[PDB]
Amino acid sequence: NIDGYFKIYSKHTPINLVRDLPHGFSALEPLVDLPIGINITRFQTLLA
Amino acid sequence: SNNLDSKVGGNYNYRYRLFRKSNLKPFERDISTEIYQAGSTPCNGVQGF
Ligand SMILES: *[C@@H]1O[C@H](CO)[C@@H](O[C@@H]2O[C@H](CO)[C@@H](O)[C@H](O)[C@H]2NC(C)=O)[C@H](O)[C@H]1NC(C)=O
Repeated sequence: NIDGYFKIYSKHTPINLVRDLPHGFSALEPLVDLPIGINITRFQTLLA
Repeated sequence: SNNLDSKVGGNYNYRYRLFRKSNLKPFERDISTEIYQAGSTPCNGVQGF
């Protein structure tokens, strides 16, 4: 969130590894921008 | 817009913010109506001295 514009960059995998996060380079492409204008101070992710 | 927005007694629907603890940032919108501390007291209810 930057001067009233929220920004998102993201990526998804080729990897089927043992357990922990691989060290490795794939950058996140930009995907969306939203003029939300709010103070975000905190957050929470949503599960199934 | 006097020709449109004014009323002979005064168009008292038009509101602005008069008191704040700090400034707001570039392009911020503050929707709040909580009672302002100019008094040092932990001020609560619809007023305070
Ligand atoms: C967004 O809301 C937060 C939470 O109230 C604000 O952070 C507080 O700011 C006051 C004044 O500096 C402090 O007394 C609190 O301790 C702060 N809380 C935290 C978590 O740091 C924040 O300033 C607001 N953002 C904007 C742009 O006004």
